[PDB]
Amino acid sequence: GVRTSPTGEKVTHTGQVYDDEDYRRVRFVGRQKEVNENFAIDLIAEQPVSQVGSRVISCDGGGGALGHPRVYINLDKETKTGTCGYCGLQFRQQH
Amino acid sequence: ILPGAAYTEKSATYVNTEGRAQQTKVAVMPPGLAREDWKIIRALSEIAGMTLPYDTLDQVRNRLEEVSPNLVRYDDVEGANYFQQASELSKLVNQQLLADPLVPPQLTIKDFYMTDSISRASQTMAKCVKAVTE
Amino acid sequence: TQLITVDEKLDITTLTGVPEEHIKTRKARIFVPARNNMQSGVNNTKKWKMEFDTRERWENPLMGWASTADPLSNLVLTFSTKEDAIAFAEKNGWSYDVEERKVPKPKSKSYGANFSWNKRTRVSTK
Amino acid sequence: TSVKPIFSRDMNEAKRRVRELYRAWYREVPNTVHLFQLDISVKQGRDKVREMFKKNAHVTDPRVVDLLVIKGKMELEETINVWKQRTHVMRFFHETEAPRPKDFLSKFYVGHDP
Amino acid sequence: TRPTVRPRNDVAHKQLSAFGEYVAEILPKYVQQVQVSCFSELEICIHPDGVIPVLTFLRDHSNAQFKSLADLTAVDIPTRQNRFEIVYNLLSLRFNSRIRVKTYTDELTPVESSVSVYKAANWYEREIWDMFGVFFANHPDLRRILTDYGFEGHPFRKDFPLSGYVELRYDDEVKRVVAEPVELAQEFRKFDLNSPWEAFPAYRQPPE
Amino acid sequence: LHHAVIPHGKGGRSSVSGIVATVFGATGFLGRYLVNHLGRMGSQVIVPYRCEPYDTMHLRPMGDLGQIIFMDWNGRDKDSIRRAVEHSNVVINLVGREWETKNFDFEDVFVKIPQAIAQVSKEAGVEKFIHISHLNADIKSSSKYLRNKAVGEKEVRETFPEATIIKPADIFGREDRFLNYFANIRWFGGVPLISLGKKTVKQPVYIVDVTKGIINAIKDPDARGKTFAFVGPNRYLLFDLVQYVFAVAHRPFLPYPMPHFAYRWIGRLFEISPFEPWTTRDKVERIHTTDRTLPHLPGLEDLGVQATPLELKAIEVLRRHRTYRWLSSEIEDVQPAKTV
Amino acid sequence: LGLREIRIHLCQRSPGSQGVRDFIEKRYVELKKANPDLPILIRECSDVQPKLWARYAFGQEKNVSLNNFSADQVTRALENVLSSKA
Ligand SMILES: NC(=O)C1=CN([C@@H]2O[C@H](COP(=O)(O)OP(=O)(O)OC[C@H]3O[C@@H](n4cnc5c(N)ncnc54)[C@H](OP(=O)(O)O)[C@@H]3O)[C@@H](O)[C@H]2O)C=CC1
Ligand SMILES: [Zn+2]
Repeated sequence: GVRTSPTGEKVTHTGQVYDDEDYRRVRFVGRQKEVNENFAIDLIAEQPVSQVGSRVISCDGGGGALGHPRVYINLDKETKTGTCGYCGLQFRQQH
Repeated sequence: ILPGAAYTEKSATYVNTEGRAQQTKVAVMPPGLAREDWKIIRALSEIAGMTLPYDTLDQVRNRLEEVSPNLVRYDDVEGANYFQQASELSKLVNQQLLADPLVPPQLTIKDFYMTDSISRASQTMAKCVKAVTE
Repeated sequence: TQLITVDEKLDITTLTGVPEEHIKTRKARIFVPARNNMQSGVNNTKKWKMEFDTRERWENPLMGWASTADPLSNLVLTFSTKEDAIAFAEKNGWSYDVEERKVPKPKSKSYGANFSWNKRTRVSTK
Repeated sequence: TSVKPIFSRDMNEAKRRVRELYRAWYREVPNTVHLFQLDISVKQGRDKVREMFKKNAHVTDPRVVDLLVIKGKMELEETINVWKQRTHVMRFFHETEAPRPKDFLSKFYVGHDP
Repeated sequence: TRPTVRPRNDVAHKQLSAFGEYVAEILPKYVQQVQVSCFSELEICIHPDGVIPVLTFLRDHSNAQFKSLADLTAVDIPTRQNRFEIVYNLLSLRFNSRIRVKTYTDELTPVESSVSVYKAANWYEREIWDMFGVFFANHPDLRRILTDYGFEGHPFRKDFPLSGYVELRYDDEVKRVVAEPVELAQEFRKFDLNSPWEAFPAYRQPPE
Repeated sequence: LHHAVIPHGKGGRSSVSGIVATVFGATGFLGRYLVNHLGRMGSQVIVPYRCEPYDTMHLRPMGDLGQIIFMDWNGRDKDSIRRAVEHSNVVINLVGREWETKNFDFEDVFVKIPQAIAQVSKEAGVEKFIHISHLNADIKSSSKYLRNKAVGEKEVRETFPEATIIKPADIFGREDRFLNYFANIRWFGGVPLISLGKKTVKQPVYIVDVTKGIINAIKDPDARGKTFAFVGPNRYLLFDLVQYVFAVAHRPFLPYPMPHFAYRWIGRLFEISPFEPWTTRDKVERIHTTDRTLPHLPGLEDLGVQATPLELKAIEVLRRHRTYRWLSSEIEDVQPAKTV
Repeated sequence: LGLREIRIHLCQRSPGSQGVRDFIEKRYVELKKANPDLPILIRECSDVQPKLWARYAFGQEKNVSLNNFSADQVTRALENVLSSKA
């Protein structure tokens, strides 16, 4: 979801772009501002809310010892999904 | 506008309500071109042809000790005596009390957060005031 | 004899090679390092520290790093007594100031006073 | 306060060694200007040796000026023999630094330095 | 206490205690303390006027024979009044052991050079003039050995900071590598890693 | 005023100085020392380079990380000029050729390109433009160099009214074309001179003083629209100047007068080259043009710059051109020249 | 042109401030009743030498030491400060 600032320059996923009068655009004159166009928030908004049949769900990022340490998430609020702290996955109790 | 330093941006003697003199220490330097306050006033006296007899902060605190000698002795409350003479001086000016009741300017938690020139420019204090309204 | 009698001030400000720019224009601070309130331990309030006044830290225009020009910026020295720290500051000609030790006072902790008969210091919960 | 001396008992032998060291530098400076083929004259080098000796001219402790004679003789020992180079000799002559403003108003203008 | 604890050698502990008793009663003029560390290494703590009388004993006496000066070390400790602590490390091949002769000085008091005892110190204490500022009188060629030629100050002193007071750069005005006041690209980020819980109860010092 | 262009630091190499200077022609004589004296303050300097990139490599040790931005440009193209000056808060013009080539005459170097850079600097929001003319650049002068340079100066003054136009007389340095020129006529013969070289008066100025003047003109806002004139503190005749150069270089000096009409015929003998030519009649007409004195114009003393005389730095220039038999003769082992 | 402010510094416990202390409880009130527009700033510290400061017009100041003085000496010095106006 990369967008272009009104100075003609691409915006990072942090929110970094140089303004109109800032001289430090001159380091990109004739070269390119290398940014990543696969934003983390955009690629995790696509992931579905996992319906699980337990009150307390265990997340480890997948892979066992290849992901984040395994944390336990409470799922009592039906208003709010239970978002994992590390991986951005989120769960919901199905009843 | 002559932009000065904040309170975390200058070594600075402040005194509480009980007379205990304290000094701040420089956490970060002031942003942009803003200077320490008495540096601004000393340079303004150098421009205006009325050059003050100090350069650095030690000479400022020698001057400040000349004015009142508690402001450079930190973490030491100097107890003030002589209440009865101020009481005798107070009896001369017979002033009328008003019929208006004593109302403090800070009644509830909403009036607590935004008072001075730092707390009005804070978004955290804005969230606190907005959060204690409802 | 083989021993000389020197009654002068102990002055090695010309032998340490430190320039004048950072001998007379620095305010050394001798202080018991105050306890971090996140934790309860007092092992970092046992030995005195000499720090220096923080100088200018600016944005490196290429990378946003905190560039500096203070050579004595990252110097904190550990002393055991206040007399040795004051003698070290006066031996190097460093203009100093000393903040005294702020010990925690002895409290009067009683356990039955949480469950008193006629006092305001009862607990409403536990 | 009864300590061990290094070379001098009091300031008489200390001033003697300072004086002989400056004699050595005044004898040496034309050889330094010659073999390092510096663009300075002998007069400017001797002015710099005068400035380096008057920079430390406030010491009253005999051991401190004994060690200053020792460090000056080490500088002399590395100047007579070609162990220093043109850069090591010219580092005394601060040619490349911007001149540091001394008065208060310019120090107020250019930064936060007291 | 078996798998992950280093096994204790009481034999070298007892023998270094006995040899420390031996040296402390042979030399009561300069030997000030004698301590056997918990991993069986002896430290003979002497007086700075005893560099020549003690080390000539250990080099020559038929019960010591500390033939090789292995390492010579100053340890700058700023919280003392004799802030420098010259550490001699001696290796004895015949008795197959090591001893540690520690002594003290401040800046201005010289230490008598031990090149008349161990010629190996010809450079080592030379390094202590270059790094710390401990002057050694009656040394053959005493000068700097490691730092730059026009270098002012002594590096391993703890009042001397990590980065110095001069940096170098080539300057094409004067065609010369010149020394300028240091301006770092990034400030050295100091980390306050001292955890304020008391780590070792066997090393607690008594209070005021 | 933007926050990144506020000055910081002690004014060293890794300081921030708040100068964003596009130095056109920074690969030559004045540009080398100007990027040297800007990079020791911490200026985001744009170097537009025409030549081989390798010939600009010695501008890389002159600054911190990323303070020097090298970029291509062409003299007959306002696109790259606008591309280079649109982020600079000061533009400095150091474009010059002491001889004419096939692709560019004196006019395209001194009239077309400086007016092009000044017009594009006007229409891009630049605070300060600085042009470097010559002290003898006049419309009624004998050399096409000085005439084109005065025409281009008048154009820059009428197209950018706040341009600081600076007049150096005859700069000498280690890479000059003034003292090295005067020491490279032991090859051709006996350094021939027009009318014995006694009717022309010069005062050369040292490049560190001119560079300090240019940077103190950048810093001071009292330089908007002015016209400085950088001159040396001591005036010289040409004959004893050349004799002083050959006495510092310790060379056999036997001068002889070559006449006014036959020395341009030797001037055409060297400009038949597709290389950098050794000399030409334009260099002859510029050496034999005396330095005018302009009292109504400011100089180095009106920028807080103390001028360094010739007898301190001619040894620094001329230690290269000596043989081994007097390779290390001292500075005081030569007679000073006769000022007028 | 005239006096602007008086500053009187003294200790609490030192005997050198003692007569200065004997100036204040006995005679300061009718002093302040005599000088309504003139601020007379009493400043007590713990260890200072007793002093008497007088700021005049255009920033000039005068400085009188008060070490071990009694009440009449302090009183005469203060009325000289009042009557000087220099
Ligand atoms: N003796 C002197 O040096 C004096 C000089 N001046 C003036 O100072 C200025 C600079 O002089 P100086 O440094 O000595 O000269 P240089 O020859 O050393 O440098 C001039 C620069 O201009 C560039 N340049 C010239 N013509 C063109 C062109 N057609 N297209 C693109 N770039 C071009 C060159 O680029 P490239 O590297 O690609 O060739 C070079 O970098 C000139 O205006 C000169 O008149 C004034 C007084 C004395
Ligand atoms: Zn997870």
